Amino acid sequence: FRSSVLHSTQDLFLPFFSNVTWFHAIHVSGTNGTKRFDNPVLPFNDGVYFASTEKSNIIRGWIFGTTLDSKTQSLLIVNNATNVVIKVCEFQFCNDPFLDVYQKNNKSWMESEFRVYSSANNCTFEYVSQPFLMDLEGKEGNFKNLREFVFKNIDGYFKIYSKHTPINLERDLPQGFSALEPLVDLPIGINITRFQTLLALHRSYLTPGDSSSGWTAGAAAYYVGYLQPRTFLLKYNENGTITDAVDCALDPLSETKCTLKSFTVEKGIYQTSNFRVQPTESIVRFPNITNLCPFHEVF
Amino acid sequence: EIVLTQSPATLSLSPGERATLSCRASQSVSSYLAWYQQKPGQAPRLLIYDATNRATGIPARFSGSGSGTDFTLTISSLEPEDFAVYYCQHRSNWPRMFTFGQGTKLEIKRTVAAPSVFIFPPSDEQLKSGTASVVCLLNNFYPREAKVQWKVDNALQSGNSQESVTEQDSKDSTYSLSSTLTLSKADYEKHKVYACEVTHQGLSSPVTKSFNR
Amino acid sequence: EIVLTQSPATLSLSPGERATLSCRASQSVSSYLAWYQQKPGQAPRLLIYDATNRATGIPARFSGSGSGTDFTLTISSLEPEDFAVYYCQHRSNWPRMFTFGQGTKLEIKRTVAAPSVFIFPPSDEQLKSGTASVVCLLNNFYPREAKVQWKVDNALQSGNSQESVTEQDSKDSTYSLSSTLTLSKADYEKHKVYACEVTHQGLSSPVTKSFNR
Amino acid sequence: QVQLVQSGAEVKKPGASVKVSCKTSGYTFTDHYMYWVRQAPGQGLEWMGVINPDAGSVTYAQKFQGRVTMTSDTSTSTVYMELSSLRSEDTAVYYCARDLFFIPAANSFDYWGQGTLVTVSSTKGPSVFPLAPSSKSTSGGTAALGCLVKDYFPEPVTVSWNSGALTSGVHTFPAVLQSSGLYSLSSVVTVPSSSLGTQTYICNVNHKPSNTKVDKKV
Amino acid sequence: TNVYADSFVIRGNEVSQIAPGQTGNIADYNYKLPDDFTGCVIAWNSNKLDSKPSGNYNYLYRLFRKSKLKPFERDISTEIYQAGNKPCNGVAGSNCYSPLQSYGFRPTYGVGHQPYRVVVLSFELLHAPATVCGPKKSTNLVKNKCVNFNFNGLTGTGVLTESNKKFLPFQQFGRDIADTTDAVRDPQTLEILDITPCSFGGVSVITPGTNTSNQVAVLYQGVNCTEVSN
Repeated sequence: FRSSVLHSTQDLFLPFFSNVTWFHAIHVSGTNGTKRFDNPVLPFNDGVYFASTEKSNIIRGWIFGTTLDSKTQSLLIVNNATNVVIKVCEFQFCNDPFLDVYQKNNKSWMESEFRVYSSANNCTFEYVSQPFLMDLEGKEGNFKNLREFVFKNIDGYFKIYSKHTPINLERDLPQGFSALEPLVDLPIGINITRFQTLLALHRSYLTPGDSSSGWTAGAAAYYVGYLQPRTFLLKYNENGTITDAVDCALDPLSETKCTLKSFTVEKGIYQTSNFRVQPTESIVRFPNITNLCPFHEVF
Repeated sequence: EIVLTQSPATLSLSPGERATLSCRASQSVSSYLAWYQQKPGQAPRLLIYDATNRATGIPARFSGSGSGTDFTLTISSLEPEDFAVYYCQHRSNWPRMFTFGQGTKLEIKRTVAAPSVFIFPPSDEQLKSGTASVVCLLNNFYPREAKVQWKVDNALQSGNSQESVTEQDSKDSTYSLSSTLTLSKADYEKHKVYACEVTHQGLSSPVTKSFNR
Repeated sequence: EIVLTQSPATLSLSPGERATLSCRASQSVSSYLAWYQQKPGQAPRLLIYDATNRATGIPARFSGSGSGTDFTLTISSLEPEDFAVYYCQHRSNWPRMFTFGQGTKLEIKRTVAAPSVFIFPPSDEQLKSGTASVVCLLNNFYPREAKVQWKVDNALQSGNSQESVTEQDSKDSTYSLSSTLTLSKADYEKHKVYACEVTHQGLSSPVTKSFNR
Repeated sequence: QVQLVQSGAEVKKPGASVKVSCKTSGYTFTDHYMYWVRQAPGQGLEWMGVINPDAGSVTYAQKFQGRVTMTSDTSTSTVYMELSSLRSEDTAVYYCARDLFFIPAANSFDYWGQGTLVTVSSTKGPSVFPLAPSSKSTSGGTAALGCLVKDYFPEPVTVSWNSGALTSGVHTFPAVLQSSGLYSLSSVVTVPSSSLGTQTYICNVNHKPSNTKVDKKV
Repeated sequence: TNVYADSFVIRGNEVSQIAPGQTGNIADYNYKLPDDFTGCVIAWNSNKLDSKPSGNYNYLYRLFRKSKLKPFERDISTEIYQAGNKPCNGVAGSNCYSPLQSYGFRPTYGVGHQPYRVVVLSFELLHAPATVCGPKKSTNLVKNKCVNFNFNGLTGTGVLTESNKKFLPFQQFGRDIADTTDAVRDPQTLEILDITPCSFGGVSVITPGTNTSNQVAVLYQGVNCTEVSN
């Protein structure tokens, strides 16, 4: 806990103003037109910034892993209506990007329809948590939720962050600061290098939402952002929460705010870093060649 | 741990009389003691447990008693199926360090018999490989107490002889002993006289059998 | 390196017919192959080089062919001066690792001949030196395929017997085998019965010759 | 009837681990404790140690203290014992013994198994050599004929004479561990001197681990 | 490692019969405690819960047995007991007696025949690790005093006080702009406590000169005259 301090730390943070790989995996057409469901296998390095937007159930699952054929431990983080199904059991990994099927939102079947379960094998550890990570019932009527999950992998424990913030009607990506508090810090032993997501339609299907903010079948908001080591200056409020931060490596003004240890820089010249040119080429194959062979008189 | 030691270690009696084998300790084990019976060729069986009561499947001839630091078994009548090795074990309450002793063999008291001394030269098939082993036979004698002497050209040899003693036979209550002196081919061809001296209690004079190569 | 292996390893045919000996490999050696001929008592001579053409000083009866990974020699007519051992060698371009195989012996087939079994006891002059050699003679029989058994007092002997097989004679196309059992001086006086068992294809029953000391 | 079935013979190598099981029968493997005791050839019981059928609450001995693990299994009601880093002094016969009391208390051992000859040495093919006495070795009108087998580490051989037809006067000596690490014993039989030369005596040697059968005539 | 809790209701006059080394009619043919029982004889009176104005056909004593029972033995069989030379393959005759009988616990009976619930805590003392946890124990809370604090790993000393700061429910510790723990969280009551440095300072001896006199005065810089004459 810190109160009214300008603390600077070095950790795997998301760099400000970066390229977020947005994959609009939507499947909706009023004229029965052919459409594609996106599901790319993105490499997992230094973390991820999964931040989706749904109404009742669009994305439920954050299965990590390197090679999901026969030699990768499962990392299911599925959070259905019953409880959390976090499990690291090793088994025959499936390649199906869809949990059961994108259609068939009827509640006559199983609550989650675990069709990805191919064959169970010897397990290593399990974690059944009562507090679910997705808390939303759509009681508002026309507003969705904005959740973000920073899934970073450390040599010790596995960190998971989340925060709920209003995502009321806007035009572009929400430009607003929001601090992310950790929820679970379960240990991990598998060195994941790639990442995969799951999408399915839950049995709790609501009324037909003909409007854009209604039926969210073709409304996937699957975002992904890679982390990297970068210094960040954090300012804590009187309540102990973070109100804003700086990048410390994005703009020259950010480096001045980082060095002076203050978000307000006065009028003046401030020395921040030291410029240095790196060697472009490299001389190798040491000099002082030997004699030349008598290639003459032959040609 | 309490070093369970047995003083007699050899109870040679006759079938029909009474036997008293003792196994003393140091700590107060008046109520912490167990008695077993290990027969040659199978697993040990429970003879008397808790040293105060009788075990299950045990005849009435086995009677155990004792208190303090001196215990003994009071067998009513010895039987041919009773000659075996007995042990003792205490049951500590907190520290589970159950130890044992050495064992007491129950022998049979037959008549005094002289050991049949025989000597065997090494076979030709064994000399074909370059080794020589002289076998000296000692059968039909008392429990193993005599030592075998090997004299090669009036010189005593030691360290290169191996002895093998059989169990007590159920027919005549006798034993068998075989001494094998392992020597090389060159050392065997170098010497000529090889003798086996036997000095047993039943023999009034040491019997020495020798042969000429 | 390419392990040149020969499957038949024994080409037993009659002089006058055609012969086909194979020497396969793994790598593409269609244009990289050499054929030799080693006669007993001299140096190996070049039979066919490059596996596609004929060598110098080679009669027209030797014809070689083959391509890919399966090669064979096509001899026109076998002659008495052609019975020898042939080899194969590939010529790699960059890595100079010229290897060879095992060799195939070309022998003559006369008829099913029974081996003449003879046994020789050790002489008295050799016994004075401390050694004894029992020689079991096996002559006038097919190429070496039978094994010699030594029975001393109805006991099988192994490891102490040495066998010597001669080359194929050019007069009668027969072979000779001599088994010498190396024994010592004391190894012959104790034992009496010495037998040599011969079990050959040409014999309907194992012939055993023994003598009494 | 309560009978504890164990394994048979098992050989290993110095610096390894041997897995020996002892399955229970007759009683429910939920209330009676079990002990694993070692019986050395010529020596007696050496080490204690109890295994809990319910949980993994075990108690190893003080001599080993770490180089032994005793697991439990309620599925097939079978115990396990894995000794690590077997040396030249651990070759003995292991037994599984039950107790007369329940889980809390423990008095002594009542129900025992059958044994498991665990030895640590490389095996080798046996070799039979006869033992014939000299002409001056006939004392008291009797003669002894024997056979000396060697080069065999395990000792399952029952040396019978005339395929078991001759049993009187047959004495089978225990095997002695030579300096080379291989056991060897002799089996002699006392026969009258009048039968020498008239009756044929053949000692039968059979070694099951090596599948070697050699009939040696004396 | 693992404690076995065995509960059973017995008569009111056999509370001391179940003891290590005691030959009782309900201690020999029933659950017996051996001479190595390292537990307790914890019991209480149940004349209000197990009491009922009826025949009390729910409890028994199990006296009729062929042989003595082993310690910690639970006999589930209901075979007909045979005293001697009278086999009863069907119903129990005159010599044959049933091994069960109603234990009448009348509410009007005084001490000696009341239902007493006795539960022994058989402590299995097998030398084995204490399963999953060993110590993990906390004490009480002393405040307004410079003492040594060991709140979940944090060691040191200082005057533990109360702070009016609301920590977020994921943060345990608390620091300042000087990398010094200035606030902790009670791991028991989940309250916010302020850890302040222990009161220290510097002693200054005021001396008017040894040539004048010898009376001196001490000055404790940074002390409110509370942490130790005018």
